[PDB]
Amino acid sequence: KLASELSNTFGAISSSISDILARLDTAEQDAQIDRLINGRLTSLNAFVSQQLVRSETAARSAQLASDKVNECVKSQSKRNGFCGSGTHIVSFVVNAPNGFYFFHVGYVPTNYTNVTAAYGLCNNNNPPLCIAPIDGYFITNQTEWYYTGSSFFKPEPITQANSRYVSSDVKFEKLENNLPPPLLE
Amino acid sequence: YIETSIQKVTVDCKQYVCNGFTRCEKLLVEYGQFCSKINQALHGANLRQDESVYSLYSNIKTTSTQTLEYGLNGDFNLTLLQVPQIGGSPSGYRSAIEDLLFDKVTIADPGYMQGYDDCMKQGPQSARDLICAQYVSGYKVLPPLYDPNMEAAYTSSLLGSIAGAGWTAGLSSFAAIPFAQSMFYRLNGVGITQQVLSENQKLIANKFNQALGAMQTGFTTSNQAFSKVQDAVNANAQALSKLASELSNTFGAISSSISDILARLDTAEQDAQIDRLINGRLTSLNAFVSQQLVRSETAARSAQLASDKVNECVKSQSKRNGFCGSGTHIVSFVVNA
Amino acid sequence: LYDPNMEAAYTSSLLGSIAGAGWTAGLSSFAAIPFAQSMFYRLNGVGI
Amino acid sequence: KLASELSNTFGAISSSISDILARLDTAEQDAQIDRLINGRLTSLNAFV
Amino acid sequence: FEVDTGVYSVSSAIGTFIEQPNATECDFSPMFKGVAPQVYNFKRLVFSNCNYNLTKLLSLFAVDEFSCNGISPDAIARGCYSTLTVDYFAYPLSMKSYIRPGSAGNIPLYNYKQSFAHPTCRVLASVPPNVTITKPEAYGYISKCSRLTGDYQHIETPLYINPGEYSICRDFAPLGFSEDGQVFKRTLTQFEGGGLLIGVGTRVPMTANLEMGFVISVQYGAGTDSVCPMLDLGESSTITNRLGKCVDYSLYGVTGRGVFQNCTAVGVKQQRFVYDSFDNLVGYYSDDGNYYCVRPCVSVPVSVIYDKSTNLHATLFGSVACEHVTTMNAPLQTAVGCVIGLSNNSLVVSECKLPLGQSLCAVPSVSSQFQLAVLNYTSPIVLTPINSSGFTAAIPTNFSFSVTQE
Ligand SMILES: *[C@@H]1O[C@H](CO)[C@@H](O)[C@H](O)[C@H]1NC(C)=O
Ligand SMILES: *[C@@H]1O[C@H](CO)[C@@H](O)[C@H](O)[C@H]1NC(C)=O
Ligand SMILES: *[C@@H]1O[C@H](CO)[C@@H](O)[C@H](O)[C@H]1NC(C)=O
Ligand SMILES: *[C@@H]1O[C@H](CO)[C@@H](O)[C@H](O)[C@H]1NC(C)=O
Repeated sequence: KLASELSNTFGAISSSISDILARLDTAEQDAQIDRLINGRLTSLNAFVSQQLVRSETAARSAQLASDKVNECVKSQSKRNGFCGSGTHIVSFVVNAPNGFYFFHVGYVPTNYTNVTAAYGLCNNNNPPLCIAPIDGYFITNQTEWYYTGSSFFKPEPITQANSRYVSSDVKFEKLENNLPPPLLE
Repeated sequence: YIETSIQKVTVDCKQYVCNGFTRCEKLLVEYGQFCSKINQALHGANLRQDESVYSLYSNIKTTSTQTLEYGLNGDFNLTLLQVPQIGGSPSGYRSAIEDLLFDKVTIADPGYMQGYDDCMKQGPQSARDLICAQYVSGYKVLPPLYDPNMEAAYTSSLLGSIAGAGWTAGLSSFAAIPFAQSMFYRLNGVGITQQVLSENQKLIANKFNQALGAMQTGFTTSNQAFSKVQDAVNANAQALSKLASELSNTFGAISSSISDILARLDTAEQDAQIDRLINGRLTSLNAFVSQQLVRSETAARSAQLASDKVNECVKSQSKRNGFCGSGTHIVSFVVNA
Repeated sequence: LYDPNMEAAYTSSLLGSIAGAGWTAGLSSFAAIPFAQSMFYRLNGVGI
Repeated sequence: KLASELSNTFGAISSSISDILARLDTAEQDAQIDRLINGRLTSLNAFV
Repeated sequence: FEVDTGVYSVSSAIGTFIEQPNATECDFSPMFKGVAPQVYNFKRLVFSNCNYNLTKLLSLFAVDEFSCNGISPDAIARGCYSTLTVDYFAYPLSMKSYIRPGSAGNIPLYNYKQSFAHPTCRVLASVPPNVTITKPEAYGYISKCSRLTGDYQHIETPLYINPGEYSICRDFAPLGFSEDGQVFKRTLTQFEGGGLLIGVGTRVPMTANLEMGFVISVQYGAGTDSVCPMLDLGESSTITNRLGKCVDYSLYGVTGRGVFQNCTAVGVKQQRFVYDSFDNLVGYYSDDGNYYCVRPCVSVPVSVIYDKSTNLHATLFGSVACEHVTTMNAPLQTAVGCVIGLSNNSLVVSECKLPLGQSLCAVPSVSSQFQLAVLNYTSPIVLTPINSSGFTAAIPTNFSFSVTQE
């Protein structure tokens, strides 16, 4: 646009000062140059104002790149949708023309299964201690209550490591027998 | 309110500049490297909005959902957020609270299907109104990428959206917890004990229902969020108003009408006065393209913020302060404005 | 401001900054955990 | 920038309206004061 | 010769409508009876609601200079106007420079100053000997006009006329000056300011033929009547058959372009022209007793849907019903206008390259035809809450890694 704004007549007989000088008398030449001079400065002021909008837009976008490097690249992100799609594992950054190119590696499942997934397990005892799972689900063998990870399906025995002590609830399932090791006595 | 798009407007450079006068068009043939640049710049700006809208609706889609009752899901009443149903949901797509939000907003119908014919008959003096003044001034208002029916389905699915339990790390499991039981987990996490009289169920739902039911009063210009909704509409109209008002500037000529110039002047000097109208109306169009490019980028950088709050405090509870409303954040809902 | 050689020195050094992470509470310590072990801790946190 | 655009001739013989009034005839006075009005209004629009 | 794939916004003999009144001939007789007036005693004729014959005027005068500002003589010759004002007098051709705008003489000071509020023409002409306009004696013009005051009558205030007005020293010798430099003195009354009015007159020898000056001014929008050149009524006099057609109109002095429809009357019937807030004609009280709405001429929008891979193209008439397209393949009405070149096979797609807007799509079905298609919302997995004492949950049994590039 800068180069093409020089081929604008601005009302003069031509956009070339060579042709203006080659066709008009000395009195009238200066009247046609001043059309090219008052133009070509309005067009430069448009360039100057436009390059201050573009420059601050990129300066604010540099903070976005700097923030996203400190979050996606130098650590694992717990935000939703900030660093790619799916749960975030690792990101890599490389240089690109006029910016940064990121590669966000995420964990996307492809197949699913349905389970019972009780809220918790209450002791069949007075002043009951109640175990809720941690970072997982309490799933039936489909009774024996087992534990599986949230992101991958693999039933395991319940233990103190994958159980968290919580207060009793009506919605919990009372265990008459088959108590897990954490809940015994 | 978060703005995600602007009104897509395109211009016909050979109709805005020369209002169908063959005397003006022949002088514009010397130009026409400045018209293509306007036509090509506006095509790109409108093309980038389509890619921004497509990107926004792929960042807020839902993997899986569960089904909710028409109201009184557990004791919490979500009717204001659900499309009305007599038997099953008839007679539209947008929820009850979108009806109230749109009715309080003054929007000129752009008539995407029969706009030309409606402006042709009605509007005896309303045929320069900003929508009916587009078949006169040579510009045009393009329809948005998605119809309001599909735009409503993306926000409806968000209401019944399901996520992984509430105490499980990761975004790869989905638990079908009923909405009522989900709310109690959100209240439990923020400090409320589970022995608070069965968590006072009759007195938490009532206060939730009272505050959620009283949000209809907020659709006034006294409200900040709704004020910004009207300013977004006003800005879109003002862009078209300034486009039409620049066809009344003389730019130093005897008149702003090429009919007057051709009727009061001789052949030699008419070409001098018309060229002032062509040298203007092209610089003005250069200012329009520059203005609408900045508005197109500003909306696109706010569509990213729109997708953020959908993911930070619509699809999951937010532990951040002030990001998603005053007070401790429990739950948020999103509708179309 | 910077030539391509120095522009890519910063990003090449980010790939190997896993020792700069130093998994703990806080950002003021560094742990020379290999890349392979870090991924298994990254996958272990997300539920697996 | 707002004040410095009041000293732009815009093609007129002089920027000051006083000079235009004191040097030209009534026929041409209103053809160059009009140049200062078409400018100084585009300049104001760019400020807005 | 090569354009990408997308929807592109690409770009009939206007007629004439003339209602002019049946009006009497403009009378120039007052100009031709009596001695021609002097420059300071010019005579003004105002013409409204009349017709003039250009042939007579061409024959009766021989024009020497026609300096015009705001208009051209041809425009005055082929156009109709509200008011025509002519200031005529006798002015020597040898002084033609002293009446120009910017002149430093005494003519613009004490004799005649031209006004530039409206379009004007200054015509210096000479009357042929056969034309019967009684020549004056030698020409005359005022060289001084001032008010003398002071106790000793020692201070003198020059008096200057305003554009189009008369001098205050006119009454000293309205028909001319007997001798060059003739001096006159008068005493002003108390109500007029008082003092000694002093005037001086200059006598210029008469020429061989009478030479006269004319200032012709046109006013638009100053009445409900027109001054027109004599012309044939023609066939463009009526509009009743041409409603809905874009026409150049010339109505009682106002000209433009528009389309006329039939509405109910608004405004004042007398004024005959209803205007909006922006000085555009919007209504017209025609002589046929009907009030016509005036709308600006409109153009149908056109866009092109183009597919480069299959080299297929269709046309979109945005927001236009197909009934209009046929009256002014098969046209098809969609939710964004009328489309020619697309077929309705009730196709539904999940995602596509060409969006038409409002969830419409154009997909080039292979085996060579565009088909109009509708985007369908993909419903997420509705996870069924089976009845139990716990919450049914979905847990992955197989996984993949996807890289998202930003
Ligand atoms: C829920 O709110 C709607 C809003 O009008 C009301 O009609 C309905 O009665 C409420 N539900 C109950 C159970 O009261
Ligand atoms: C104008 O005058 C000429 C002189 O003979 C005449 O032929 C012509 O018909 C006149 N025009 C009219 C009456 O419209
Ligand atoms: C014009 O006026 C009305 C329209 O409202 C109707 O009578 C008809 O279209 C026209 N009238 C006549 C007498 O032509
Ligand atoms: C296609 O035709 C069917 C039946 O003729 C109609 O229901 C449908 O609306 C049409 N589609 C479009 C886009 O017009």
